[PDB]
Amino acid sequence: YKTYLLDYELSLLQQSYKEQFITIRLNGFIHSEQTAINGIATQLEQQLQKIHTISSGSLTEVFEKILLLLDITKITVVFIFDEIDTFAGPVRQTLLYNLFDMVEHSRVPVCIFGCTTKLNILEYLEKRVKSRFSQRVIYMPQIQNLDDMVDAVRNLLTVRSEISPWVSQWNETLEKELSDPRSNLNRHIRMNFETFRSLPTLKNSIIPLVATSKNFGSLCTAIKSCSFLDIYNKNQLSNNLTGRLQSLSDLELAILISAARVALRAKDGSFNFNLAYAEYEKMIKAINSRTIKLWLKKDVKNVWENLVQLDFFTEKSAVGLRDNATAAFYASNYQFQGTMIPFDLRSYQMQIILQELRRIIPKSNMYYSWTQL
Amino acid sequence: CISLGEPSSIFQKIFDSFQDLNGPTLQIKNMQHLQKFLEPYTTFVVVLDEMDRLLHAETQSVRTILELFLLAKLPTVSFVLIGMANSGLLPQTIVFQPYTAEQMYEIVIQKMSSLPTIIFQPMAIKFAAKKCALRKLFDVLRGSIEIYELEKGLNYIAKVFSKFRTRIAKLNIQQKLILCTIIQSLKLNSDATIDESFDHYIKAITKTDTLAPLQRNEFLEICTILETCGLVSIKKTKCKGKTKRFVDKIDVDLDMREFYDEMTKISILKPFL
Amino acid sequence: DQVDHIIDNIEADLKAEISDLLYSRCFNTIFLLGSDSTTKIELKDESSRYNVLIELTPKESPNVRMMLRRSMYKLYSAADAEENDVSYDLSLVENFKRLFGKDLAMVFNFKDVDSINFNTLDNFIILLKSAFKYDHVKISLIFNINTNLSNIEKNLRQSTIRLLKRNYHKLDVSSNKGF
Amino acid sequence: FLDTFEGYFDQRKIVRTNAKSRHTMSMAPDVTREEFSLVSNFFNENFQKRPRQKLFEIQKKMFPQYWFELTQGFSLLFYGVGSKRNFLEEFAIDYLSPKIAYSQLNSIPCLILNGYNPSCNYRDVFKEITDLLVNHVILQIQKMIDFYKNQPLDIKLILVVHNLDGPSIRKNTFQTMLSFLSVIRQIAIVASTDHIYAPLLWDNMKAQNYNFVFHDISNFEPSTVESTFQDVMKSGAEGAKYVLQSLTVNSKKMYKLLIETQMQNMQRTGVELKLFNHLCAADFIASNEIALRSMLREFIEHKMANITKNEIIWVPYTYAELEKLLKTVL
Amino acid sequence: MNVTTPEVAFREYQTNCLASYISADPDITPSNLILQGYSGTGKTYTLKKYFNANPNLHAVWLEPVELVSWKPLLQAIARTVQYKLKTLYPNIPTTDYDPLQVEEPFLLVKTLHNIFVQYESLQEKTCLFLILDGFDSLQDLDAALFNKYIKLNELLPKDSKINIKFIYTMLETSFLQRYSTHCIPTVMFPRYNVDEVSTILVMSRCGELMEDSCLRKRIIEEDDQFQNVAANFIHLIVQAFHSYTGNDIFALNDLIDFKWPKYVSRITKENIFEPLALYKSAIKLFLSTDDNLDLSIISKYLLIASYICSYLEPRYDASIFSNPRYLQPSLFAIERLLAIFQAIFPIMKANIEVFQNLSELHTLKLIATTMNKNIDYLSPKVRWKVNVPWEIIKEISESVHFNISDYFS
Amino acid sequence: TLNSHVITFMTRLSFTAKLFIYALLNLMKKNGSQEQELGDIVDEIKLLIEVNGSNKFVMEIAKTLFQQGSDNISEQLDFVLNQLLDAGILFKQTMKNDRICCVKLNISVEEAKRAMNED
Ligand SMILES: Nc1ncnc2c1ncn2[C@@H]1O[C@H](COP(=O)(O)OP(=O)(O)OP(=O)(O)O)[C@@H](O)[C@H]1O
Ligand SMILES: [Mg+2]
Ligand SMILES: [Mg+2]
Repeated sequence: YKTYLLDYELSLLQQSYKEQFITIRLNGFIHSEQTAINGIATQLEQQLQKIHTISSGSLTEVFEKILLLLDITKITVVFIFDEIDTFAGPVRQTLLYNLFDMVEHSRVPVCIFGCTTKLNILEYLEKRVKSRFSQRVIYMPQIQNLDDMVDAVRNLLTVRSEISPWVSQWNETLEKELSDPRSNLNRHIRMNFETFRSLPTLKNSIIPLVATSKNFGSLCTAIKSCSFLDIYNKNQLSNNLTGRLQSLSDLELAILISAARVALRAKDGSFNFNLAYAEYEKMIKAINSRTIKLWLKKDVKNVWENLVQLDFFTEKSAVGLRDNATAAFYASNYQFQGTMIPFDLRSYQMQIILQELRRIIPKSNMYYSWTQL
Repeated sequence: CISLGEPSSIFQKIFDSFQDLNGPTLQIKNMQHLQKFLEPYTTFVVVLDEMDRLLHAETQSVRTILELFLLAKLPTVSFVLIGMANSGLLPQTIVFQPYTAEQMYEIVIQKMSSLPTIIFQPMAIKFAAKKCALRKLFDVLRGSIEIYELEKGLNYIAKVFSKFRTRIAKLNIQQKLILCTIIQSLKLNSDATIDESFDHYIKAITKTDTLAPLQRNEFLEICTILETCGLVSIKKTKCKGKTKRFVDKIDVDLDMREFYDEMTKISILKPFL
Repeated sequence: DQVDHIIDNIEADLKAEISDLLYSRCFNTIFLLGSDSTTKIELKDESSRYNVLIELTPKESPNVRMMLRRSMYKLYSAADAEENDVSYDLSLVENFKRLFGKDLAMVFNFKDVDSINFNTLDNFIILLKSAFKYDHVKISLIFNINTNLSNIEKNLRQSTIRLLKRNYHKLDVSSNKGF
Repeated sequence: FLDTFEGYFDQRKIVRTNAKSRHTMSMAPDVTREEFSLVSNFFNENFQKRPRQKLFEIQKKMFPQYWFELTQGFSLLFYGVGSKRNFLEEFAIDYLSPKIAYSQLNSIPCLILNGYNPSCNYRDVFKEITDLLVNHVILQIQKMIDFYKNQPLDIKLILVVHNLDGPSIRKNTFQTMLSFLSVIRQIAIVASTDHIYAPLLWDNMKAQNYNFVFHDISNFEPSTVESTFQDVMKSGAEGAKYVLQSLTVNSKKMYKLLIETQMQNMQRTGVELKLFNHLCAADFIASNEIALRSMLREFIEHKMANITKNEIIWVPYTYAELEKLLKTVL
Repeated sequence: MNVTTPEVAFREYQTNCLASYISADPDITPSNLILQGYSGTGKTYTLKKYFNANPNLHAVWLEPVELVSWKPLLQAIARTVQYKLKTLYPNIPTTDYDPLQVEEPFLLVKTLHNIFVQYESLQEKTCLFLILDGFDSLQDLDAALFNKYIKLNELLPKDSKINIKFIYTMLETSFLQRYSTHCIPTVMFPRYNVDEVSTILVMSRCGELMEDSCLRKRIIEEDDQFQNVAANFIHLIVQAFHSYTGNDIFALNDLIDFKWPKYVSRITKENIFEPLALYKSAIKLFLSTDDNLDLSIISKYLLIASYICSYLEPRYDASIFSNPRYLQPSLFAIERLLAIFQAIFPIMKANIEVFQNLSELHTLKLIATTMNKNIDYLSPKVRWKVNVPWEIIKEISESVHFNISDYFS
Repeated sequence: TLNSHVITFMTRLSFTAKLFIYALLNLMKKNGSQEQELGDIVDEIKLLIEVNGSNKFVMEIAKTLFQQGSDNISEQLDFVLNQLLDAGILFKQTMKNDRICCVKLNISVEEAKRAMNED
């Protein structure tokens, strides 16, 4: 609740003092180093014409006009900076040095409200950038006890206005389930308090629970038994490593089991298609000796490529998704060694060890005897 | 050469400094466009200052110097090249000897010969000429005039060399305790970081039970004083173990002779050294 | 005089055999086993249908973005020379009927398949598969394989082999095909 | 075994550590750059000058035979022991140009390519071909192959590529550029290979377009032109004398005491960190103890006093040539 | 919330979740909606039928997979938004902007702000859904690309008559977990089982199989009867390829078309009413997948010597000529290859013919090296290695009558 | 300003976030490498749950952390992982695998153990 508190303060002041300040919003992910200069001049020409050019020319002439403007009453230039940790680079903080200079030396009232996620934001600044700062770091409070989450949910589902005849009946049902700790609403709140402890996270399930109700009778039923809440929790954990194993056939499970035994008995866990086919072939002849159709080597290629797309076999010493866009361009122009070698000699890694496969497989399956080693 | 934009465009500047502005201004690309202009002509003398910056910071680096050397070696033309670098067709190398004590003293009297009265002493210029062994001598003599005129000889030359153990006495007793633990962690662990130096300083002051400890957030404030004065150098390197990640390492740059002599005079700290 | 007549006769039967298999919601893959990418493919001039032959080289194909930009430049240049600036992407293929009025029949000729990277060629086939929902665009790929049909199969994904197998034919034309 | 495949596995035995030698470049006599060229130019013009001139006259009789192969579309590729720079410039100009211009009735222009120079780009070579004949480079040659097919057979441009084994020619971008031009029956290709892996560069698709003809002409040339492109003389004996000459008077005294102390017992490990401070106590040279870092950071930049703390320093330099340095600084 | 919820097969929970978020009122519509789900889960089918039954919602479809780089993605957003708003309200005179001027993430905010200012003449707030079918399928993908799109609504003016709505359809799972702290209502899509896959293919392929040209020409040479025939072939294909394909829809749809003409021609006047005799007559269409649809003498021997130098140590080579195959091959030298090649060659010096076959061996990608683009064969630091599997090198040595399995035994 | 909000931040976290920090510190006292992979933290968390599985007091939390109190939800093997990364406390290298990905601590080790004992 960082941007939500800042948006409420701007709306409260706009209902009385709408001609005394402007709104200048900035982002750390969208605006880069060079685009941050043009973003300030662009938001200034559109806000000055609304109360009663700047962003004209090259990049050098734009920054020159900004310093000549910021550096009966005045106009407060409220600066809303989002994700300020990206601009606090250890190489140079040009924008952070000029923004803080518009507070102490400059006479124009400039209110900078930075929003970041790093707890140690004081060390990310330079020696001169931190000198111009007032060291005003307001930490956002979190949920401590259990009664803090109950009062927040009650205030989000209580209609304090006479806009529907079912308002008086809905407030009695919500207050009855919340005051009783043995109800179903208090159980889901306590479960999310020790697992997530986030208000927007728990709000993702209350919204579809009310919209799916057809009438008032269906709303009071779903709010008392919480039947729809259990379905939402199962869907969120249906496409992970556990839900993907139940959607596999008999051959897709035999390949992943045989490939797990090779990486487990090895030293570094390296294996390829040739090592996985040797364990699968020795398992079919061992079971039938005590009829499973043994597939040829030309048919396992389609099953091997299907498990890679399903996030199960990761390449050995592979970075994968890059952080920023700089490392993503250099990695695309360089041809990796795994693309030149054939598919039967590519070193892969298992995303799940054999110890975890024995717990998510029931005893009714016939492939349970080959998961102990 | 340093007052240019590109090192490859050095042939165009010579054309603008020789050809008249009333005639047609031609464009010069390289050697083929500059040699044909000096064919009909008149001794063209050029002074290329600081030729060491003409390289492209071995095959492609030595290109502008090798091209300009070949232009002033072939006959049929008349183009001389005199460069002033900084320390069978090879140029005549002349090493400029530095000025000594007797060489710097003659230039002072020769430069100030136009002045009617000389307020300098013959024994004061002899000390500044030997201690500076020409640009360094000018800053010494100029500093003595500004100092003497701000407070209102032989002692005037000694004050310019002293006004421009001291860094330790300018610190507090609390900053000396952390500094003593910084060099101590670098002796029993060689490469150490800021996180490892803070743990060694806390465990070293707990056995003595003197002075209150400080948090990790305020630990960087003391190290910042040593970096501004010139006693602790903090750089950014990597690790050498299994987790070779980017981390901030701490280092020093002081002598061990002066360190084991200033803190021992207070006679209040012994196990911290 | 007889050698030059034989060389001219080699390309004569090669241009007739390729055109006989090119025009007689899938890709028309034609594998040219034993081709050094030195044959000039000439398409027919049928009415109400514009045919464009796009030749892709491994040197001019460094990535996927440059593969689509170079293919759209030759398409817009060939259609304008027969009979307003547009972007060089897949939007030109979709808006080909609204800007010209005739059908589209792109014939891709991948020169030197063994010298190109397989990680880039796989993404180009999947990107061109979305042009089948236009009901007026037909893409025909031509590969000049110089090794074997088994070496070019292991370097592709399962979604690429099954897609091109809907209408793929073999046409071995080496330097000594049957002596 | 010495020859055949048996000689490869017999001459690569596992040599023991104690059986190896420790002879470096310290015992070898040091030479300068002025005396290196005077002797080289003397041995390349007098030693075996008569057998080299007599052998060159024998290969000169093959000049009409080389021209007969270029008229039929067969490109020439000379090889052997030594360089072929003097053999190509004397044949492709003083014999190939007058004979061609007098058989198809100015002279025929010849484009000499410097393959030994690493700075031979592929965009500057094609610029002279278009201006004399009248990837955009590869697409331009393909448009001229079919255009020159209907033209009559008449040699108009001679390509004399020198050294077909340098770093610039061995690149795959430049090779295919020259093979496509060799298919033209109106352009003569005269190359010369020196590396032993010459046929490894071209394959079956490149040999048919090149149509090269091998001609062994081992003239045993010392190769004086291509030898001036690499660092043949390749920590600086003559370079260290110019550093001390530009320094001050007090700077030369600091290096004189370090050399005399290090060269006293070459088995002294060198000069310790605190050992250098003891020399200042007997000779007023430096200021105090904190001034040692001002002179230590300057000597290590010119490569003259390497550090090797197990602070004991030791510069990798023998005492054979170090004794002569004390006489110059004195 | 006034909207119509369509009826989707085996997607009762997924269809109800879309109606709880997507609405015509921006006050009860979230700014972000991720539709995570792997291939063959029905993400596009549950979205097209949801927007076709409700014509009051204006959604913009965009395929990021057709733009490769991220630069054309920013240009396609402003181009499709202006084109959609032009045909929606033709009685409003707006200014056409150049979509090619969007090259930076900041320029996208300025371009979208210059369009929403001329659409304030409306009465109620009209949503603008921007469906991004396949966000993670983009080529140049990074971890900072999704962070620039989830904060686009913050820079937009709150007092606007048209609010943008971003809809992402992810495919993998790890890409979604990287932004789990943003609290985005994600609608997962689980894969179908063996009972839902066959039921989907029946209700989607029966309308095109019984009216095909091959089946109509077979009954005249030899509508309720043709329905059970086409339904039996679909059920027999899934049960015979459930292990080869798994649960993918594209993998099973290709096998049906590849075996449909071969299954119609095997139907006579007696196999129309007896399904037992029809399965036995075409037993070759269910037991296998039917797959999918000249080397020189010196070139054959060069690949044999290259396989030995890449899978054996060179320290013991003076004892034979005078499982390591399961790992990556090793790099050797040119002179080390010609020594073994000359020993295994039957009764030859190294002439230009040997180097000619070796240069052609690298063109077909049969032997790898240390450099891919711009390789130097004359460089002494560039090594050579084999690039063929064991099954390929086994059939080559068998044609020349050479024992290649005894060297590794 | 001189106060440190890192200590009080970990004391107000949920049980899932506090268990990930306690599991990371326990792995450092066994091997001493300052580089624990992601696969070792998952195995160490499950090892602490099965310590007293026969007791009714410990099995009450196993049904929520692995099944969320539902019989239809299978036994699980991401919210608390990305939360500590943006707070400047935990670090994670760029790796496509979720088992061999090393996890390093950015804050001090002395101030991290004080928050676990306060709970
Ligand atoms: N529940 C269903 N009932 C009937 N047909 C379905 C169902 N789900 C999917 N389909 C069919 O599956 C076909 C192919 O699936 P489609 O490509 O649309 O799925 P997707 O999950 O959106 O794909 P992708 O991951 O490639 O984006 C569609 O044409 C659709 O008709
Ligand atoms: Mg925010
Ligand atoms: Mg889809």
